[PDB]
Amino acid sequence: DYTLTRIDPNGENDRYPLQKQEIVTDPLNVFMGKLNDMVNWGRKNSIWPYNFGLSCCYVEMVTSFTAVHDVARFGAEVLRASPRQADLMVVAGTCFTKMAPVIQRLYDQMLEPKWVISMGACANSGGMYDIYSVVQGVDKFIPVDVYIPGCPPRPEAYMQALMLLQESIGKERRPLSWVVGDQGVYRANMQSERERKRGERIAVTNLRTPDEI
Amino acid sequence: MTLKELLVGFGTQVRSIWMIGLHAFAKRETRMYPEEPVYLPPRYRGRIVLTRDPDGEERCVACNLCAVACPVGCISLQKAETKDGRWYPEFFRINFSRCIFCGLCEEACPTTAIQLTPDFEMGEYKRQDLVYEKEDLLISGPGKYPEYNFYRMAGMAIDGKDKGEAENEAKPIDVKSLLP
Amino acid sequence: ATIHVDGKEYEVNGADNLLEACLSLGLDIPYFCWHPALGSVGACRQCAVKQYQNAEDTRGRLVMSCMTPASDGTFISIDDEEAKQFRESVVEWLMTNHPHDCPVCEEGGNCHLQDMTVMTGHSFRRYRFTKRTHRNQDLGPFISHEMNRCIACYRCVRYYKDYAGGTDLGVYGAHDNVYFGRPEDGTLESEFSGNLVEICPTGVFTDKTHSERYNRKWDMQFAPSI
Amino acid sequence: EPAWQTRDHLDDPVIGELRNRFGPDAFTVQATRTGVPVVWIKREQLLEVGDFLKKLPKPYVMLFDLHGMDERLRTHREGLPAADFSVFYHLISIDRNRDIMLKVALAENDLHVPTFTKLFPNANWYERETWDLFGITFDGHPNLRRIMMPQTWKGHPLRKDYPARATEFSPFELTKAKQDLEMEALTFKPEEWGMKRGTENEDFMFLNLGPNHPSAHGAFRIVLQLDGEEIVDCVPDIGYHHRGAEKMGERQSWHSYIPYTDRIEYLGGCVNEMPYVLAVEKLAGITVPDRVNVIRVMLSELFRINSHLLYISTFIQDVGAMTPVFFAFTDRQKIYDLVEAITGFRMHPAWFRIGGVAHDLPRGWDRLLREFLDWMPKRLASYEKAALQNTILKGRSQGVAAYGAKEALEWGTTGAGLRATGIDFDVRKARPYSGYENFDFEIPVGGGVSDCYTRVMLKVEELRQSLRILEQCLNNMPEGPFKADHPLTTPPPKERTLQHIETLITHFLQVSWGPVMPANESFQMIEATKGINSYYLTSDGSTMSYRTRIRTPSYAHLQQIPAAIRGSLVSDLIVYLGSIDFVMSDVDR
Ligand SMILES: CCCCCCCCCCC1=C(C)C(=O)C(OC)=C(OC)C1=O
Ligand SMILES: CCCCCCCCCCC1=C(C)C(=O)C(OC)=C(OC)C1=O
Ligand code: SF4
Ligand code: SF4
Ligand code: SF4
Ligand code: SF4
Ligand code: SF4
Ligand code: FES
Repeated sequence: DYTLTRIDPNGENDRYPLQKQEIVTDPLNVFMGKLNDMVNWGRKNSIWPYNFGLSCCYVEMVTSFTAVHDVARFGAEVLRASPRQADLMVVAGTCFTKMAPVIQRLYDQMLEPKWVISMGACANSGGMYDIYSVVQGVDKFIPVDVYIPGCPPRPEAYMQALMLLQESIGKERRPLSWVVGDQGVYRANMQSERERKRGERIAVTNLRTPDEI
Repeated sequence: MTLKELLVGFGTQVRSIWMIGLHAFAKRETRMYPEEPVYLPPRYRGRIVLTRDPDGEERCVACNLCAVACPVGCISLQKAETKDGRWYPEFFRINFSRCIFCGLCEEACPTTAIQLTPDFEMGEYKRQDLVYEKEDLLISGPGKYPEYNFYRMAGMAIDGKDKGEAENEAKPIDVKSLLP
Repeated sequence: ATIHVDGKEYEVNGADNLLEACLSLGLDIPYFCWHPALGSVGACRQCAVKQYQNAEDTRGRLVMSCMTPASDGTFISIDDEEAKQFRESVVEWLMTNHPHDCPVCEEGGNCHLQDMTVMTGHSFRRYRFTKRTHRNQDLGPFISHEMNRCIACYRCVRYYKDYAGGTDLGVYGAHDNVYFGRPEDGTLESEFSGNLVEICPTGVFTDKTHSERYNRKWDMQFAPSI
Repeated sequence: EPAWQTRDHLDDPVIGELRNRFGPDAFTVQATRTGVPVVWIKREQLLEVGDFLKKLPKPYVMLFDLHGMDERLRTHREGLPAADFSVFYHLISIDRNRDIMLKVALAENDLHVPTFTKLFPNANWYERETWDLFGITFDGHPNLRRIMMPQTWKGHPLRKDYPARATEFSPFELTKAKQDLEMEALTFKPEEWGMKRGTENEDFMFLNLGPNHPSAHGAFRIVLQLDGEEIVDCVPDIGYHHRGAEKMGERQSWHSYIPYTDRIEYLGGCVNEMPYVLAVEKLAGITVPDRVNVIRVMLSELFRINSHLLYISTFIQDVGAMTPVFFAFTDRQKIYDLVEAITGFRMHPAWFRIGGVAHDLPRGWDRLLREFLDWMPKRLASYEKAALQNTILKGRSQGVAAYGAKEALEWGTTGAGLRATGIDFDVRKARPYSGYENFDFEIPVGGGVSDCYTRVMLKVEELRQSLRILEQCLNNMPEGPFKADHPLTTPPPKERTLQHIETLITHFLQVSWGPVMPANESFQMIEATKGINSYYLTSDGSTMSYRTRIRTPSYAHLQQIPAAIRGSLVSDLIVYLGSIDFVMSDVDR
């Protein structure tokens, strides 16, 4: 129930993303597994976002940064302006055609480990802007870990996607050292939130009438 | 610079430091997500559902008004008919990776079947799983509009509702009747 | 022939009536019972325009453009206040008994009655009483029948009898209980009965073959073919 | 007589002056619903007409807009000169409080107009945009290159034959060769701009400020030529935030374009919604009642306070103090609580409709409005006394990137900058829309110098006046309908739709095919949160817009940027960027 990705920019592959993904089993060792759990906990409980913004979704993201929401409680407030110091790219805005090379460059300039959260309908699929100058989804050329529907998603939805990213990180397998062991990245094939919440979503019967407040 | 300007600036820095200290002695304004639930207004435009009539049947008549009123084009459906003659959606899919949660489909629904519920936690790992189907949209209740049924107004005969049994409808008078 | 529509001079054919002459020029007059192939009968009373005999005339007279010839020297007004109120009133009278059926109607989005209700600008209902209802007949595998949506414009019977030569469709009934169909249930055995779904301005006669797998007109991808 | 009537505008003295100057057979006058005299003039006399308007006793000193229009598909052109393309120039005289719109007709093969940059220096970006999107060449233009599209783009996107959707073209395939080609295209070439990349003593430093910069308020880049820390010249490179919203206006119905109007200036919301729905109501002939006007004024002033709070907090953050942004966004959350209660959404409400609003006010909105009006002024006074009266902030702000009224007028600067130059020109008072005459509020003006500090303090005073407007409208809200009784009110009221067949028919044909607005031209100019926002809508008589032209102030401000910061340091540029109140959806549209 895992997927393995190995990347190779210099290999024979012209289209982005320059990676290969297969479906494998969990490789996980009486102490290596515990140390992998400890580093996964340390990575998931300390995620530093990239100060990269495209459009209105970034405004709601920095609304989440402020005091009335306090995403700092999750340890995700540091907001580095450099790609090298950042661990998470939140594509929060429209993936414009003129900025897709810029987004690809900034994704290349981040360092391992890296995670991608697409925020909003523009970043997910292009959204309302099925237009000549908009890339229909940032996942056309970068691998996206978490998707957030919304236009804009409210800040608590951004923290919900951050918690989903933390749950994804906390059970993935990565190379502990770059000199010993396999260098491929193992990510879990988790159950989707739609089928998980279908039990509690279908059973909804009555809501408050729109004339109230 | 002038000495008075320097003194005024020193007092200004001291005053700013004092006010941020009194901010430290103030009350916290954070809403503690996710430990306390987020208050959402009753007409908040979040996750889209398909609702039912008070009789318990699905309120959608597959009239395709929401799909064409959608400025994004992220609603797809097909009309099917039961044996009695009532219309229903054979399928109903919404691409939530593409939807902008604008509420034009709810505004354009003439049966109040499609509604935007106060729900925002729809984060997903794969955007193929963001294509919600009819089994993920149809809920077991009326939603925000509790006592509206479109078929009580329609003049089309279905099960449990013969001709003339709708609201503001007279009984069908046959042309073979003896009355002038 | 030369006519004057709203003070504008137009050159029309004098052997045509005012409705087809004005519709040829691009002037929008509401109409139900007139068809280019069937002729003019003056039934629906929807095509009313105010006619003047002189260039200096204030009162005028509300006439039917489908029944009035486009002779030389006629001064008609389409968007006069009296004519617009009368056309809105005709739409309102047709709307008194019409069922609340547009979402569950195969003619929705392709409806002449919808277009003419919108064109006259009638969107407020002051009628508060009951609406008459009708039973439906089985017309065979091709044509679905829904008699409540009828506006009694007589296009179906005129086409089916005076044009197609059919013998099993007719008008029955009375004052406001007019029925349009067959004397019993059965298949319409005319070989041209399928044109009723386009002749009828309402959703009375509908394509049952299309009603099995129904989509609206805007959802259809069309092509010109043979 | 209603204000949406088609006025020929032959009573304007500017028309009489043009007749007495150029003769009675030199131009045509078009009768529109713009409220502005539309003069079709010949291409040969365009510069003479512009010079005559610039040399008037109360002259037209501002070029409000300059853009093209494809008239090849326009069926209803009665009373208009024959044209395959056209170029319109919208000009404002503040002294007369009047506008004029000059239109030049062009054939398909002879697509060249004389440049307007010598008369008005802000015409440069407008002419580059018209060349980029319509292919119209401007003779005598200094550097006519693409401004919205990358340099390796084939075709002009706003032409009628160009496909609007991305699904028409192949899906975006990013390969190594395409990445290299677009990176070479995006690389700044100083020899093209005449930057002269060197001196005998030392070498100039070419720095990309943006797209990925904390100081850049979006996806755009200023390329700085530097010596040490000083800025020699700037090339503000825009077009990175282009969503094709005007081509989208040609692609959506009149009702279904409202959410796209909401995202034009994403800190504006209902302020972005108002000019579009007002222009559509002018097209339809809808006069909204008093309650609709008061509700729309409520929501637009609430969003103006929201945008001003974000602007003030952003300016304080870029000056260096990182504390008040948290509290300002807490106040934004209070406003968002009220807006969520009313419209059902936070930041892009899309709540205005043609002829009214989407719903009535919910029961209990006045409680949240009273809560916000009690919460606000103490917080604002705290922000003032903590950061806006800081001598370090004053040193970073006062005297930085200063210009007078001449620079504000020649570059089309509107909003707080123009009033900070001492020119008292606000749309809510000069050309009152949406019943703003019923509200007692003041218009703050400056002393004649448009500093960073002056613009920020003017926006603080605008926030206080918006609080006054909110108090007045809370204390006096009418009890009437939230939608008009016009047949073209889209959509009709919901309960009548659910239980009447006429209303059901109107709703069915208005949400599916769209409302049919008759063929006319309409224009609405409003005071946005960042300046003056205008919608110019050409209807072909169909259910979709034939042309949707959106004029925004941030475009003019970013074009003004090199003329006001040249010779300064980069810190002055950072404060100038923080004190302009721009977003980049506003610029690129
Ligand atoms: C191995 C030790 C690692 C230490 C990592 C410390 C990270 C920085 C924490 C403090 C901090 C700084 C300096 C900082 O620069 C900053 O940005 C304004 C913060 O707020 C978001 C901070 O919280
Ligand atoms: C982390 C501590 C709180 C940060 C709050 C930031 C609020 C917004 C700052 C202004 C800004 C906006 C609006 C903005 O749109 C933008 O471009 C993407 C910026 O650069 C990153 C900005 O700095
Ligand atoms: S999804 Fe909506 S809010 Fe987010 S960037 Fe796109 S238009 Fe803006
Ligand atoms: S909320 Fe708007 S974008 Fe989403 S499905 Fe409904 S109409 Fe379409
Ligand atoms: S508008 Fe309502 S009734 Fe019509 S197809 Fe959509 S959900 Fe069904
Ligand atoms: S016939 Fe036309 S007006 Fe009547 S219910 Fe059908 S679509 Fe509506
Ligand atoms: S059934 Fe149709 S064609 Fe016949 S009279 Fe009625 S509305 Fe007219
Ligand atoms: S069209 Fe003339 S009365 Fe019917």
